[PDB]
Amino acid sequence: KVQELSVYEINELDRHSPKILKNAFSLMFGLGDLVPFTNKLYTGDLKKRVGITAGLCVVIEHVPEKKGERFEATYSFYFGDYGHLSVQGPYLTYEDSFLAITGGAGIFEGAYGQVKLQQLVYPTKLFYTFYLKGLANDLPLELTGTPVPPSKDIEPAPEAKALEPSGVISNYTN
Amino acid sequence: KVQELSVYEINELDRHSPKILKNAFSLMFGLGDLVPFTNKLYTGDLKKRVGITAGLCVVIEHVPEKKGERFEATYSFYFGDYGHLSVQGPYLTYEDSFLAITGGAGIFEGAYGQVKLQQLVYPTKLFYTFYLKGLANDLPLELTGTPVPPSKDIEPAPEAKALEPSGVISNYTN
Amino acid sequence: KVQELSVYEINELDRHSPKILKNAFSLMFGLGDLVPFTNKLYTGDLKKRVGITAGLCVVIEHVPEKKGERFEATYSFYFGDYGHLSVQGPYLTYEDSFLAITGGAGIFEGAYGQVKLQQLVYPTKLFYTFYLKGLANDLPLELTGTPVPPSKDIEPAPEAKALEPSGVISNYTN
Ligand SMILES: CCCCC[C@@H]1O[C@@H]1CCCCCCCCCCC(=O)O
Repeated sequence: KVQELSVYEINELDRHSPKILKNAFSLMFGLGDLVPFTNKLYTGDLKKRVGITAGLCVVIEHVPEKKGERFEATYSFYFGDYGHLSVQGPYLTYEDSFLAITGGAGIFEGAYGQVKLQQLVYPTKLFYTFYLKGLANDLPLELTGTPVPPSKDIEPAPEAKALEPSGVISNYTN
Repeated sequence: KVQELSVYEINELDRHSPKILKNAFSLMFGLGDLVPFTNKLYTGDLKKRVGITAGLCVVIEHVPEKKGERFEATYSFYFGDYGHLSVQGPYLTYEDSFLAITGGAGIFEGAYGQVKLQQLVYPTKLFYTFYLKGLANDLPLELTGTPVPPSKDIEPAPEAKALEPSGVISNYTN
Repeated sequence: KVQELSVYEINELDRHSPKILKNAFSLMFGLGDLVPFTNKLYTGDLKKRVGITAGLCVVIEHVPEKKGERFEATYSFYFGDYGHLSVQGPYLTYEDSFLAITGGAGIFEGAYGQVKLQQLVYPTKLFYTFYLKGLANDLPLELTGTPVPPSKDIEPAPEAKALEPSGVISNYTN
């Protein structure tokens, strides 16, 4: 029994993120470089600010033939009063990936399955579709609005950007 | 289905912990700062030493209006030869939170659900209630004694602190 | 319900791994020390390269009485186009341990359970046995060949080491 939940992760450059901790003996990213990060999170339909992403990217290797990096990522997605989802897996700057859903809290207690990561604009816009199993209830309607198809040009609704009650969930994470 | 398990985490300052790696742009905690840690773990009734917590807090932001920090935490709870529980989620220095139970080993194989984290004395005393689903069996009686109600004043039993046989589980983690 | 899967992890010294981030005051490993890593992953029968391991070891304590270290490990095992498995738990340099399976993706979507970690040569050769629950299908035959007897002398098939078509899985992770 799968419930799809899609969200847009956007770096609006106002959270001091990403923070690069440089250790690799390379001008390029390399093993040793650690990247704590936190970006804003919006609903799949771009109408509401829900919260944030928060966690750690561990650089694994630069991939020169793909013109990108492989990170191993451990982080959570915060949904204001509703709770959160946690993930572990590959973040490849150069292609879509699937991460494991390691669990959740709140309405996400019991969550499991995988989530597809699509990078739209490096590094500032990402789109995700969680294929959620194990939820106690149907997801709230304000989170399951039909998603905006992902494109380079997507923007949150101005109400969501401006943090108006119509453009946020209750206690949205910040 | 839900088996509730409570434990006290106590920092007794004898494990080199916390170790603060301070990298942030700020004088206060900020993104970039990392805090590997390990504390002692006692049963919910405070009668027995069970083991340790072990993992990493990733600083996400300072929260000036709440006089405290938001961390993203990834860590495990060790119960001697019984096994361990793993978690991922928010640790807020100023209020309670819930973390995802990401999995378990030993008697905790198959573990899922969420855990409530209550801070009792910052930073040395914390109380957790795991709402455990998925376990193959009823939890052993030595781990499910009636919890001491959480307060600022709790202490582990003097026999547990002193690592006497009556105050430890067999091969308690250290 | 339970499907067993063994793999060999081998550091062939060509991936810049491990990377020791030294922060503890001591010449020996201690809390503060972080070790990003990535090794090669082969089938338990050693006939095929499947992919890699990738993640972070957090040093928890040195254990003088065992002449070794305790790490807390967060990492994934990559199986090419099959997907991946993610884990959280203890790596002890001086004895076998079990880690938690936190989830998977691809064929390993919905994966849970635990994995045994057995060190064969510190730290270049390890042998794993996953006890996998939650999988949609039986594991593919090319991953379930009888394991080579674990020892310090194990080596990948020469076709596997040389990346010949007959010694790799489809789109093996690198
Ligand atoms: C979960 C572990 C899986 C594979 C092991 C991987 O290589 C990583 C092990 C972490 C640390 C071992 C590195 C030891 C190097 C010692 C040199 C520095 C010193 O002796 O203090």
